[PDB]
Amino acid sequence: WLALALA
Amino acid sequence: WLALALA
Amino acid sequence: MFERFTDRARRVVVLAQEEARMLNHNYIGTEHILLGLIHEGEGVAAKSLESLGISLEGVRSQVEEIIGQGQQAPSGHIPFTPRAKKVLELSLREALQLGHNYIGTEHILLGLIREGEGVAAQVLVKLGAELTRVRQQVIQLLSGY
Amino acid sequence: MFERFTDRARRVVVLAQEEARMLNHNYIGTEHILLGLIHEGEGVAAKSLESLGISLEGVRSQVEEIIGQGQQAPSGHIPFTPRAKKVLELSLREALQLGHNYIGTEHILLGLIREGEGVAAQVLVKLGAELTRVRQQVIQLLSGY
Repeated sequence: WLALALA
Repeated sequence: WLALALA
Repeated sequence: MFERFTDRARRVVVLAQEEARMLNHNYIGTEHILLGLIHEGEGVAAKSLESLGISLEGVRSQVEEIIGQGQQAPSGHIPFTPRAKKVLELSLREALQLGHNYIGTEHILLGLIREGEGVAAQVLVKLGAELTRVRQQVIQLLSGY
Repeated sequence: MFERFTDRARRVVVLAQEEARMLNHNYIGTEHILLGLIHEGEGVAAKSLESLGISLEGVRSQVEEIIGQGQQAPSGHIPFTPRAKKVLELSLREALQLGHNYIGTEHILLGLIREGEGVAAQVLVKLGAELTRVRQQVIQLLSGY
């Protein structure tokens, strides 16, 4: 959270 | 921020 | 905040990343989230999409018109567009306003509609659906199971 | 929260990931942050480490004793250990308590010492340094430029 994948 | 790289 | 996401909501997210990969995009956009919502299956928004007359291959191809595959496959994670970022924000925000504290696939679809300004919404309207259409429809769905 | 990090603080972070890669670890630990602090160079904590008699190759080898290279190189990003997670938390927390709003390399070194329970601290004490040693020393440094 919140830039890519589950980040 | 805060699991890996610069996330 | 991704910990709130249901098993299948997260599965949508992982799937969106695979869709953007194998169609060779350097970003995950509102479209790719729609794609992952579909590709999910067993959960809410996927059945919701087969109901309001929206399928996978139509969205795939529509993206391959307005976007088209990329010359070079990307590897590693694929960043969200600010559109997709807002969709996920608003999916949270929908979820909270309907009272829940989890975030399921249906709540990502609602956030997607809330944004309504980007490719996901362009593709949707091009296929045969509407924003408050699918919104009130998926709200009726949360009322109908 | 990584946006607060200075150019060189972030460079430390990227470097820590490369260190954990080429020494074939599946996690970034307090050690690898020390490694990146060193490998940074032009900034504060690196000169601070060459002063209190701590070098790169010593830490590399010490890790190759207590850790040793991994059979298989990992690719993609490499997750932090909860130790490294706390170090970064506390680097923030140090930074704020010394008044600054950025987070530079020196503030990561201070957070590292604050944690003091993990491999970074074991390695340090094994090489010839102490926790409040380097703390008060780097505090004197922020007093001496």
